[PDB]
Amino acid sequence: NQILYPEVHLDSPIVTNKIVAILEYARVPHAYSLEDPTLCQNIKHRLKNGFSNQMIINNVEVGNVIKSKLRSYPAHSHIPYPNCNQDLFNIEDKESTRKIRELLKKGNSLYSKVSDKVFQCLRDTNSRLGLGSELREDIKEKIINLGVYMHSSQWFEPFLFWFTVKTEMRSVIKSQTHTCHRRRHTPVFFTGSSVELLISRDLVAIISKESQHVYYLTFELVLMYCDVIEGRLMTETAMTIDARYAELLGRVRYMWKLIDGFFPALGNPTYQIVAMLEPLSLAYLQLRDITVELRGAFLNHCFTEIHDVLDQNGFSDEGTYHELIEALDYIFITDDIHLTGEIFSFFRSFGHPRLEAVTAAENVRKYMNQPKVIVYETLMKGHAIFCGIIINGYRDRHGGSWPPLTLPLHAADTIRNAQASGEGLTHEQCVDNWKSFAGVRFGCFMPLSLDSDLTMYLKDKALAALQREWDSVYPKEFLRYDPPKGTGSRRLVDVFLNDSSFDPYDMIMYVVSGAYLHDPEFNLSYSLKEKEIKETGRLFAKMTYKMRACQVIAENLISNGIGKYFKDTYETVSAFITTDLKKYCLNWRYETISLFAQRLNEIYGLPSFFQWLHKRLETSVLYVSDPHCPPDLDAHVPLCKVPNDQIFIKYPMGGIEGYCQKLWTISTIPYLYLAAYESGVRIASLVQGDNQTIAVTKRVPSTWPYNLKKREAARVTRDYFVILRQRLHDIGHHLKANETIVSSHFFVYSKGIYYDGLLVSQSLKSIARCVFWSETIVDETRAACSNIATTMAKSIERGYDRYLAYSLNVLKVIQQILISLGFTINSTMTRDVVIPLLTNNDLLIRMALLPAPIGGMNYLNMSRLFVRNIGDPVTSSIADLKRMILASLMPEETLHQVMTQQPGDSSFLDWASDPYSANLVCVQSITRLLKNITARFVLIHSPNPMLKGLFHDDSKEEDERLAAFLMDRHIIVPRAAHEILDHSVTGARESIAGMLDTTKGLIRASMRKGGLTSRVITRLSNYDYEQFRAGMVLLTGRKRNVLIDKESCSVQLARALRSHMWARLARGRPIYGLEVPDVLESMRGHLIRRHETCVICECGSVNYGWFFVPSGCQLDDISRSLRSAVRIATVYSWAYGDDDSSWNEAWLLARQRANVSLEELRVITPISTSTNTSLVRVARYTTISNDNLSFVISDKKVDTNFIYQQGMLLGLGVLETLFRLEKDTGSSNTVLHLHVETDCCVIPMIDHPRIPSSRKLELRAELCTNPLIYDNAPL
Amino acid sequence: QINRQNISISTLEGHLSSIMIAIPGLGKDPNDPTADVELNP
Amino acid sequence: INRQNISISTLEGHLSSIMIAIPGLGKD
Amino acid sequence: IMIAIPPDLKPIIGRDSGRALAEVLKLLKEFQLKPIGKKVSSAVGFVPDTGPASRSVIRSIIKSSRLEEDRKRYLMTLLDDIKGANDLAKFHQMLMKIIMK
Ligand SMILES: Cn1nc(C(F)(F)F)cc1C(=O)Nc1ccc(S(=O)(=O)N2CCCC[C@H]2CCN2CCOCC2)cc1
Ligand SMILES: [Zn+2]
Ligand SMILES: [Zn+2]
Repeated sequence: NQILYPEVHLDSPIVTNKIVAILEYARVPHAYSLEDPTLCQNIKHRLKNGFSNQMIINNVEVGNVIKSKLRSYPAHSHIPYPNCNQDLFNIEDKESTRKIRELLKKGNSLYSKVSDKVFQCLRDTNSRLGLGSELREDIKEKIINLGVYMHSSQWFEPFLFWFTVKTEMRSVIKSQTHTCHRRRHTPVFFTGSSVELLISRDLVAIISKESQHVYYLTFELVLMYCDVIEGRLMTETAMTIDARYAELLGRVRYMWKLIDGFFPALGNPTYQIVAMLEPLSLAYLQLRDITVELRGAFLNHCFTEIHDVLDQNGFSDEGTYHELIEALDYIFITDDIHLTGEIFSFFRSFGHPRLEAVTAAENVRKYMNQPKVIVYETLMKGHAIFCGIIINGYRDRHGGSWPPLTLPLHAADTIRNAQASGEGLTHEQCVDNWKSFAGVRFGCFMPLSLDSDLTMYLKDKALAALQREWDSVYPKEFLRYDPPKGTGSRRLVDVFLNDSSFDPYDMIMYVVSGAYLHDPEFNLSYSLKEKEIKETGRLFAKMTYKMRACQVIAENLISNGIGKYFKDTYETVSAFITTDLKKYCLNWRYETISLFAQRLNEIYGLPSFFQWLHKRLETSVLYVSDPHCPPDLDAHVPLCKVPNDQIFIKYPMGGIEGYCQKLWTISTIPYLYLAAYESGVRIASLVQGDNQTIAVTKRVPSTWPYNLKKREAARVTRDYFVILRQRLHDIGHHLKANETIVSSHFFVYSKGIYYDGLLVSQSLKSIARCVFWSETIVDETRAACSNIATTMAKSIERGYDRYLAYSLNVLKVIQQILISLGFTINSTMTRDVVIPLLTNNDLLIRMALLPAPIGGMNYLNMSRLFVRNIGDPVTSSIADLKRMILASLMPEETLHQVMTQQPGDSSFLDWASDPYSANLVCVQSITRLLKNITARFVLIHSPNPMLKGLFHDDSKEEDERLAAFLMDRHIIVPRAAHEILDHSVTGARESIAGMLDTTKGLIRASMRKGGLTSRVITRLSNYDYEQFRAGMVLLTGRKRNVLIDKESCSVQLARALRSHMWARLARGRPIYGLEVPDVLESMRGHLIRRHETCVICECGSVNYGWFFVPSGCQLDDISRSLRSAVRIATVYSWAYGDDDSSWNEAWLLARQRANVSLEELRVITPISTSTNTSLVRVARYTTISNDNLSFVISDKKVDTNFIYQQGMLLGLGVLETLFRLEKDTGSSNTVLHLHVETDCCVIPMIDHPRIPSSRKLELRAELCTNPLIYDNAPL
Repeated sequence: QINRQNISISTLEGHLSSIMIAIPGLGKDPNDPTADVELNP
Repeated sequence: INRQNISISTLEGHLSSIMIAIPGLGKD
Repeated sequence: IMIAIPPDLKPIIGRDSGRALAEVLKLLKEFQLKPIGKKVSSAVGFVPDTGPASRSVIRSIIKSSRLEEDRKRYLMTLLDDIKGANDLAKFHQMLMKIIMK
């Protein structure tokens, strides 16, 4: 039970009710002011009655202590969040955080001991690529004094403060909340130089000395402040150490210093000005438009909104507005496009707004109940276009015919002749005489794919208590009456697994029968969302079991059937119209959806099914509930007698976001095409995230002024936008004028904000998220040291500097091991291992520098900086260590130590389920192991009729037996074993078990049930000690290997390593088909300037990649058909390959997969002779040629031994990192040679005919007949 | 003449029969009566 | 027949131009 | 069949009989979409007006332009004194001309 440490990062939405409740229990005076007096008055009346419990008995003492101490500073005051958010970013003290100060100082000294060596190695690596003999000398100083820089920032003191406070709080909570010791003494009000912390079980109290401003916060606020400050520190350091971000540094600094000033005066609404960042960025980017009429278009509305919010908050003056305008001007106006979009990232680095519950429902309640008026003619034209699109969609793939299709009644002879003959038709005839389609009636011709997989239902969600018992989610104290007990669980996966009778065509029939309109239990509820930046913000909805199931089934049907229908001189120009899409789901109506709903009820077979949402909603009341927002009621009444006010939503009509998405998405297009016809221009659409984009095109004469063409595009799109707005207002949806952006150049999407072909990006988005603890159930160093490297590798390719990224990663790893080893809340770290590590130095830094796949604790090898995926994670790290010991960063003993380390104890199955790891003692992932060990039990003990018979008690037995048969031969092959075992039934079980996720709640439930032995609990909680024990023994072991000569190459070294390591199962039999050479070991380069030779190209090397770029001034601007689950059979058969006698076993396992005959399998499989990118700019000016690259080892028609893709990626990487600074491309044109030589990495392969079977094969004696598992009756 | 009258009658009937699928309701069962029973048992 | 035709045509044109009004209550 | 309702006759039947009360009298039927004018400042094309936002965005265009700094201060001075919708729009046209030059 003690294996659940508290959370380490913010995940809940801040709510001003929780802190107010805490303090009102504490009886501490405060200054918050709430809209609804419900909570305050309710808790007041309750405490007046006098009820209490252990938690109150606890939280009264803290309040008494605060009351006692307050008398020292008799001129104090509480400063509410975020009105106080200015001081809590500059808060600092030297005394109250002394331990971690010494810790980080020792870490900095450690780093400084080898910074020079790291720089030496990096410079050697760079020079190897021919990028010169020495880097830009303004870099070496930064690389060496990196620690000094990170210490000389302006956020270091607050970072130390909040980190110490957070770790203290976690320690306290994790120690107390476990019922080991029930008796407890209150914490005492600490003292210091300028601050004085009180850390309760749930609240933090800070009291300065000179200012005497008082602060009260909670666990969530502490977490949020820690995250914010850590991100600011990392980002500011990354901008300081680099040079490219010179003026951006000043800009961001001014933005911080300015907006931080409005907080102590404006208040919470400041987050509106904060949320006004992205639109302002887009408008300032628009300011550079080529059609002078568009300049300032969006800017006008942006400034109007800013003036509005100011004049509303109450700054009635005008000079303040003028100065704010000037400040925003200086902030945003720049001259570098690639930096115009960088302010996009910092948009989240100002915190979060404390959002209530009332003012979130007050918005939707008013936007929903409001009348509308539509135009029948326009609606009918839209419906006509829709029917036509469906007609063409079915006419394709069927020889151009309408066989099971509609039947007109009085349509014109013209349109009737199309159906009579068989050709298609366009939007023209439909919009011309829509009167034709007025009265058609389809006939179902599409089947409901129902047994594809089990993903939708298994995606975890929430639920809602039954309609008659809806007051369960509230705790007992926060109401004016005792609530009832909630028996229905709130876990979709548990409720779906513990069932007894389930069949999908029971839910569909439940809807069709109309029972869902009298089901007396269905309910829907709303809950707030976390990490938002608007007081209104958004919400999300949960509902009851049967209705939720019916909804997801319907969505799967529509998205798996008809949904695929809408997937798709003079030249073309195109503008761009961008608009937001939120607050659109609240504007649909039955009157506008019924036509398409009826048409889908026709072409699916189900009667009156695809309009369930409004039909059920119009008689059901909705409300929003959070455990600290209690409805003002006297006693429990049903869901109907509540007055429609202040938390509830009575009788709505508009939909709910997310639900029936595909329906609206496929129903909106006809209006777009209607407007396109009315304007005589073709269009295309896209939805990316939370805003629709439209591209309107137009044809123009070829030879013409480019500016004139781009003016004509805008001229057309203006009229088009006018017409579209008119039509949408006719139908009911009012596309606002301001909130959309017309542009001639750009449009935003997920990866980045595209602009005229070249993509600008926010490199600093990810750096702000590398932290000191990854997110897991038990904080593990092996997890955090990987969560660091992944974000660094991400932030590299978006623009940052490779060398500085590597150095920062090394510093963070050395500074993380120290915290995990000397300052933590774990209880297993005994002095007898804590001391023998911290006392020595070289051992610690060596363990921190050694790569992970060999046994160390570093997770970012050099070859990863350039390429995306490295070849062989063993030989890569061995070559890395070789380069380190060459550059004299590590002693000589380490190589022999790693080559003669002591092996572990692993199974035969994990060797297959992970085919690359030369396995070592205790190098697994605690969370990823606990996931499977807690999944298998629930997945094996559930009687659900969908997964019957798939999980017998002897699962692992057959698993290991099949794995052993597959593996054990006279020559082992892990790759094919992994592939086949994944593509077999065991792989199906594994994929299902992994796809089924887990959480703390499910783990605790399984524990309470007893699916885990105390022995395993001990083995898990005693884990993190073992990696340290093993690293110590590996780094201190004194052995040798006379065969090792460190000039032997990495592959011929890793072979011996693997063999010696796990020889207990190899018995001397070789291991083949696992290793490839490393990229950064056999790839030299050279920079061909205008009038010089090519040394490394003439001394004997002949093969090389050839890159060329000209002096172009730029960087400014310019019997099988439609297969089913059986597809695994063919790929498995090829994986096994052609083996005469073993064809029997191949056919046997394929039959265990599905019902197929040997002849059918043999004819359906193919046969081979073997039984075995738009992230940079300068790329668009190059000319790759692979002329002299044909010289590969043996030059065969086999997979590229070295990866030519990796070669080209490295070439483009160096060619990019050359021109990172200069704007133009220089005077002359540049050529680049990239030679390789891998003669030391050649494998004298001897391809066997095939490993003969060497074991009596054995399977399940009864082929399974479960429907989901591959079809035992396919044809 | 009579054919013109009948085609106008059919146009009127189609207009009413499509307004009755969106008003909605207001009758015996105008919502979705034409869909076949079901494609599969 | 002519006056009947034109009367039917005007009636069809009348019914081809119609608005739809939606309330804001579920069951009044 | 109905009272003269704008054609001067456009019948309207609500979801039920008595539900058109919200848009029958609010002549006075429904606030329709405002006519998107090329003379009124709208998101489909920028034109100035008497609002301070117009002066601000004009100054912002002048600053973001690739025009020389001496001429920037020149237009600053020549702008501080202007007043009036017509002459504001006129100077706007001249400024568009100069910057596109
Ligand atoms: C009638 N018309 N015209 C236009 C146009 F302007 F383009 F012409 C657009 C529309 C229209 O209504 N679009 C539309 C299309 C879809 C939805 S949504 O509810 O499904 N939802 C909210 C909005 C954004 C999309 C989606 C995100 C929901 N998240 C939930 C969590 O998971 C990931 C998705 C709502 C409205
Ligand atoms: Zn060369
Ligand atoms: Zn080699």
